[PDB]
Amino acid sequence: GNFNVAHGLAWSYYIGYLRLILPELQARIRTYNQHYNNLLRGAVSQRLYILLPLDCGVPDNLSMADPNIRFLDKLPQQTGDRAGIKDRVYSNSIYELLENGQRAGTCVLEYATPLQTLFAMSQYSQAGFSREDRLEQAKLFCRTLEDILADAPESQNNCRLIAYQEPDSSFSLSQEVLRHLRQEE
Amino acid sequence: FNVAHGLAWSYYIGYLRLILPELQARIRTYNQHYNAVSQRLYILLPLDCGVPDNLSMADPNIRFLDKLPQQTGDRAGIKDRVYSNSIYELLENGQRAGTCVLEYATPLQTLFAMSQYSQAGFSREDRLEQAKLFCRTLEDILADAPESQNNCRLIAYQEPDDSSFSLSQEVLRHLRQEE
Ligand SMILES: Nc1nc2c(ncn2[C@@H]2O[C@@H]3COP(=O)(O)O[C@H]4[C@@H](O)[C@H](n5cc(-c6ccc(-c7ccccc7)cc6)c6c(N)ncnc65)O[C@@H]4COP(=O)(O)O[C@@H]2[C@@H]3O)c(=O)[nH]1
Repeated sequence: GNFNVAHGLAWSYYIGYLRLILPELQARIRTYNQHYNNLLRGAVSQRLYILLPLDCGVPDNLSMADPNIRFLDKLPQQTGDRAGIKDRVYSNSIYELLENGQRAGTCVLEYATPLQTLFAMSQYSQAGFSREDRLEQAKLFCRTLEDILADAPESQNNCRLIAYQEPDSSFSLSQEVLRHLRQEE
Repeated sequence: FNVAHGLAWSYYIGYLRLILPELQARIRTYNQHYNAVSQRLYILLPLDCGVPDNLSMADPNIRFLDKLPQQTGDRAGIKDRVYSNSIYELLENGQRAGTCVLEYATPLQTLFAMSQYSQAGFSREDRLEQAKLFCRTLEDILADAPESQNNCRLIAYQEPDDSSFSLSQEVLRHLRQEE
């Protein structure tokens, strides 16, 4: 039950998003860094950072949560004709991570959108899922996504999953991403 | 408590509930002096999960006419995330017989891809059952969201090398019945 739901969303996240964008991402980041960002310490990192809040709380504005996360720019758009929709575009947003009034990191950052479906399905009676089902579904989504990416040809050190339990006044989202960014080289 | 339920709720929560409230107004912004499209989104639900990215590949009598004005929304850390819809003309005897906003349900293409990947654990018999569950679940969601139900028509069909079936003729039947 909680397995089959998470399993389906994780695969849909891969087939309809990650497998299509991850192959070209490093070229899009490289082009951006070469032409638009000649800051020797302000380079966009080479990986998509995907935020997996395990409570499934996904704000549509990622900057609002944390004064130390500021929207910088959009990467160059990627467009595809998909199921009779001409030029279905994929956009990715670059964010500035601030630490002690200084820029500490710059990366392509987003939430995993499917967690918003797990939240909704816990809220609507017709879906038939409790809040304890949603936590199990969030965990199994993360584990299934990690398992897909481990054997995926399009995952070439170009994707990092960031999972955390904090929904909070003692939690810094910028600090959470900065710890992952700094661990890599 | 299955794959189709998650795909159905994702289709509603992540697409239909956000574009259908604005669709009729986007039409107007297309319906200009030089521009007779119906004000409903036509969603094709092929149970075989055979979803061509180009609708003209399925039936040569469906031809791309134009894109409707792009819808943008800030979504889950992505600002200016665009939602795009295509207008198609339906030919009858080489001449336009109808125009509508037409597309396949994208999640059925995921069920198809999932049936191709060994790691997904999904047989071809599992895919048909989940295709059917996807359609049934989406319909029950929209039957409790009439703000969305009056703005889209769901067309679920099974195509057994069956030359007796014309997708253009089937959509034209629904368009003329509506009117
Ligand atoms: N982060 C990011 N995730 C993406 C993007 N694409 C796709 N996924 C995610 O990959 C999984 C599989 O995608 P599918 O294609 O299989 O199923 C879709 C499709 O049927 C229909 N649908 C959805 C969109 C759409 C989806 C997400 C975004 C978005 C953009 C930025 C941040 C957050 C979300 C924008 C649009 C869509 C569209 N723009 N035009 C026509 N139809 C569409 O609704 C279904 C559920 O959508 P979902 O729950 O939002 O997220 C989907 C889904 O979880 C992307 O560009 N960005």
